[PDB]
Amino acid sequence: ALPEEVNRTLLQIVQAFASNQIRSVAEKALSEEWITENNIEYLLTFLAEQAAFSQDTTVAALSAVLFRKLALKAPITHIRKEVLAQIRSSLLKGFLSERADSIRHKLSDAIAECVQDDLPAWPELLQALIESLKSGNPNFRESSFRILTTVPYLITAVDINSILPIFQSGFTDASDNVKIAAVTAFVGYFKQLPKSEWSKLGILLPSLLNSLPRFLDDGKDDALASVFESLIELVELAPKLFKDMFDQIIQFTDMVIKNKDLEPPARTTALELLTVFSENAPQMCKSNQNYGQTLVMVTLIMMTEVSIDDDDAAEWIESDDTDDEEEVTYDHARQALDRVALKLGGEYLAAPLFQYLQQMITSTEWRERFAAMMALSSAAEGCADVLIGEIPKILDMVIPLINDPHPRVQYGCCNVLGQISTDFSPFIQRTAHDRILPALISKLTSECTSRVQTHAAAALVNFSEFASKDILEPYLDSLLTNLLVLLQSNKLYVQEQALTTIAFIAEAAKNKFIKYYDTLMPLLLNVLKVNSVLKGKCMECATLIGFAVGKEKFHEHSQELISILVALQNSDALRSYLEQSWSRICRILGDDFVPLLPIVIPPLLITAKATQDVGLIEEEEAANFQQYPDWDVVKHIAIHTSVLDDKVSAMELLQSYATLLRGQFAVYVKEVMEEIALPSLDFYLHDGVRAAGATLIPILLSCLLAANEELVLLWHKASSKLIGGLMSEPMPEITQVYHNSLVNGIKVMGDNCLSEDQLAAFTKGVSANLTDTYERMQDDEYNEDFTDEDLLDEINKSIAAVLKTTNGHYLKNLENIWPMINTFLLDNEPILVIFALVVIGDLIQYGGEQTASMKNAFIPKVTECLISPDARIRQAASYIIGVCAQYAPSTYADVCIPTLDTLVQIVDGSKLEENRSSTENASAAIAKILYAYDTYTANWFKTLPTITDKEAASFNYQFLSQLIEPIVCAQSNISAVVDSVIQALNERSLEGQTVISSVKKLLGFLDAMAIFNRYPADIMEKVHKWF
Amino acid sequence: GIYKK
Repeated sequence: ALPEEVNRTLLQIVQAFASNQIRSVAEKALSEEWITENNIEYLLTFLAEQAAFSQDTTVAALSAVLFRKLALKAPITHIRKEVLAQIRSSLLKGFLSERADSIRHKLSDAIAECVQDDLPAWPELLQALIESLKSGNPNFRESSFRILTTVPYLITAVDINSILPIFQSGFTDASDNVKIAAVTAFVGYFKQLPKSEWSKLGILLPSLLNSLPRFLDDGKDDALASVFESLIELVELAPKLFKDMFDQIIQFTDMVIKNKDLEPPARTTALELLTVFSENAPQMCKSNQNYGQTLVMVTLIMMTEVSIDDDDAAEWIESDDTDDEEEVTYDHARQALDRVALKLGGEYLAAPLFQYLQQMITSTEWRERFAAMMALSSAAEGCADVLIGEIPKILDMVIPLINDPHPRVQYGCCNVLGQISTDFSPFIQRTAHDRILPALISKLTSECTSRVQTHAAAALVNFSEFASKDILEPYLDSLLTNLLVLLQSNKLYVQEQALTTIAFIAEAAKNKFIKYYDTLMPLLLNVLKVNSVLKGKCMECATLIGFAVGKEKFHEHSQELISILVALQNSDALRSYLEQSWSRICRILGDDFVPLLPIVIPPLLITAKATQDVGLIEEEEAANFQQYPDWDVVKHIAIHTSVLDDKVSAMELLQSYATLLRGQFAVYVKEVMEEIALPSLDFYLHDGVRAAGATLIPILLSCLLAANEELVLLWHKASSKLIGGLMSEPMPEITQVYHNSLVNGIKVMGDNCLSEDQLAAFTKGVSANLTDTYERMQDDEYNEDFTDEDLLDEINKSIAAVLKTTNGHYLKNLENIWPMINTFLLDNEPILVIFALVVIGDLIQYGGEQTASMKNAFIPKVTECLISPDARIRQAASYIIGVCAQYAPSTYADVCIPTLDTLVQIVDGSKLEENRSSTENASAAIAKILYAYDTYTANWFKTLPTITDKEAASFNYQFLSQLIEPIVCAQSNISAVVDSVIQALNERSLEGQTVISSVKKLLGFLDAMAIFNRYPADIMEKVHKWF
Repeated sequence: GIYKK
């Protein structure tokens, strides 16, 4: 179908592809001469013909791959129909001919690029696919399923009564490959098509599940694991599809995991399938107690699979304190029980867990005593809600094992004590320190093996983190004397841990550590003056100690310590310890650090200026790059993540330096702003970099301010790029930071910091964020969002901040988004309602009584919201009613006092932590109506005190100050009057010196002192500094 | 210290 002149040219080019001189003369010719609007048709026709008919493996394979790549970007839509027909028929004829397996796979991928909505129907393929699925050649059946995987719309095109038995045949096919293909294509259907199409194939799930036992019979464990991996994807998509046969799939995975003659992939995948149900259908897992029973049982079984053919754990005692990467099932079981526990809670999991725990701790199989410990460790956080009250029993179980004959069981017991010290904190620190500390300290002796000593030491880090200095003080000497011994170990990882443990004990001990400084600091210096990590940890310990004891004590060794830092710095995990130590020294020395900036900042400036580092890569070289954790890929794009992670790290340090040194950091602000902060916003392939750039902007500005054309110019530049990001930023979480960064920027720059160009572009940004938020939330048979509540919470802030800096002028610009706002107000979902209510509350403050245009548009919805079951909605509503009578008295007269009845009702589970906030706003709103325009004033009084909402408390008490300066004055409510004030002051909600001498006037008209006989010593001393 | 994987 091609001129022989063209064939030989292109054949030379494609053959040239596998050979650099001959090679890229060819791909330059391909890229510049043949991928053109005049040659693309010829080029596609050629490659299709080569892949279909060439008997050279290489050329056929290459052409099929090239065709796939090129058919996309042409795109196939703009190809003349008569060549598309030519390309289709030849690909199809090549597919139905005699080809190698891999080539038919590539033919399949090529064919798939010739199927589309846009494109003319291709009934020849559909007919070809159906006859191919019935073939005796597995590769024909496999390739057909593969095509249906790429283009699952085709499953719709075929008559249902043909496609269904095809899949049922596929699930039970004699070939493993075909089966895996069938399962992949089946799940792929749900991956690509709308949910309204799912019920067409959903009925095939029991057929699939019934096919699974066959894999165990044939001993096909790896094919089973592949099928599990597809089923796991299906559980994330349509968990409820598994409802009716939940028991059998639960019992099947149980059966697979218990069969420990199988290779790990079958059993780890099986466990993941179990696990994933808890993450996608928890109500379903909870409604069936056979699930939890099975999940607990099998994870426990797998956690016993440690130190196989090594009962002494000799290999474990001799190795360092890292994980054995070979104990795969053990590790998988730990993470699994953790994930499920976090999803289902202790009310469901604790009982079946402890049924086994009771039993396993007593076994002679040390591996089961070990496994019991690790299992409790994994489930503790997620079962915390329950286990936090069963804490002496847990310790009664665990603590006796701390001297188990087997050192790996001891280790396990140290693990639990450490783990629950985190998960049950701070309550376990306050109530079990007399048991946990002596148990851990006892394992520090050189009687125990290195591994147990070290892990006991690690557990002490966990405990310390939430133990107050007063709790630790009587244990400090014992702790340290022991740790000093660990410090003299010949085993490096023991020393390293000892240092870290001392450090974080010191951090918790604070000024209680001062008496230990003299004994420790020399031992540290000797370590440093002599193994990179050791020094890094030793430098960390030294500076954490320094921060604990304070500047004065630290000054005894600071300059020597600094000189050693300098030596270490200018001589990869070490660099992180050093950077953090520098930053901690800055916290300690305060302003005295400033001469050290020329040493500390330039390394950071380099790392923080890192460019995004991205190489656009081919689809084959895609996974190839992602083996390494420091690289990720998402045309295809290879990003170097760690380089950008370190970019964020450096920016975070620059942040803290800027924050600590304030004005002393001004000299860097311009550079950091223009070269680092602002460019970071354009980093569209790394979320963290963008957020770090944003948070940096207000803190940079405050530095320069504290120490002007520069300041104003940089703010104009930074605000504009922030504002400009609101309409481009796809990530809602990042969007929130931008608004928050604008609030703080505005707060720094002050009054009228925005031009009305910016005020306009800000409004377009807000509307775009609101529009996209609405659509994302406007979205069951198959299935059972705080990120967006938070975004809307800061949009409230920025609008409020912008209103304040414009001193009202932004009312004009906000007019254009009220239809958006109004939609939100009436909407079902409380999140959108709360947002709107807060906005309207801010509007009236600057737009009362400018808002008569809006009055009857929101008040009908506001008055409903008053009685709403959601406290958040009542509060925001009560506030609006209140601010109506405060800033727009006469425009809202006909509304405020009719609602004065409802406020008196809502005002009375009201005085309770959950809704204490809501009822104080209503209390405030009542006080506002009473002020603006009399049984109500006495009703409002016993809503006092106001102790949570500060804005609300502020008004209520100088309404109280003005009511006197009737029912409040004289009388015998004088003890309730005073106490109403004392409570607000003491609770730090009340601004009140207005009211204090209003009270002092009343006490003069009397018995005066006896009113304070109620209050204890600590509150009385505050009273005396008050009156 | 002690963490979960």
